[PDB]
Amino acid sequence: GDVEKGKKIFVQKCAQCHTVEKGGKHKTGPNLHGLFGRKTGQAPGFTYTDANKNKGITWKEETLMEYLENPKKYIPGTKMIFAGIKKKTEREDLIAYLKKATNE
Ligand code: HEC
Repeated sequence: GDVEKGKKIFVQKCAQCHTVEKGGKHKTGPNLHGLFGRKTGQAPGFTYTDANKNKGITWKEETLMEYLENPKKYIPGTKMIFAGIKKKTEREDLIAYLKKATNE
């Protein structure tokens, strides 16, 4: 995936509710810094749904690929109200951007 195409998708579709920077603020949704290799629902200082807390999978390329296609199907009862990214290549580009941006 292309990091530069990923940034653009992030700004257009995710930045409304999320920051990526170290120490960045919680908005509607949690700051995503350090996401990769962490379990679901682990950002300090954010109140998650029990569904997001208990899903019990590790965020990596494979799990983000499935989640971003249909967030409500993957985590039923999530309060992330977002339709998903249907195109595999848009998901790949976004995940490449997140993998860089969420550890600086
Ligand atoms: C608001 C309208 C949001 C948009 C647009 C996006 N997200 Fe979100 N996201 C939001 C909330 C309220 C939550 C918490 C959900 C809960 O049930 O508690 C989330 C959660 C995530 C997560 C999980 C984080 C974790 O620590 O487990 C991820 C990985 C995530 N969101 C990513 C994401 C991306 C990449 C977005 C654009 C494609 C996106 N979100 C949009 C709120 C909102």
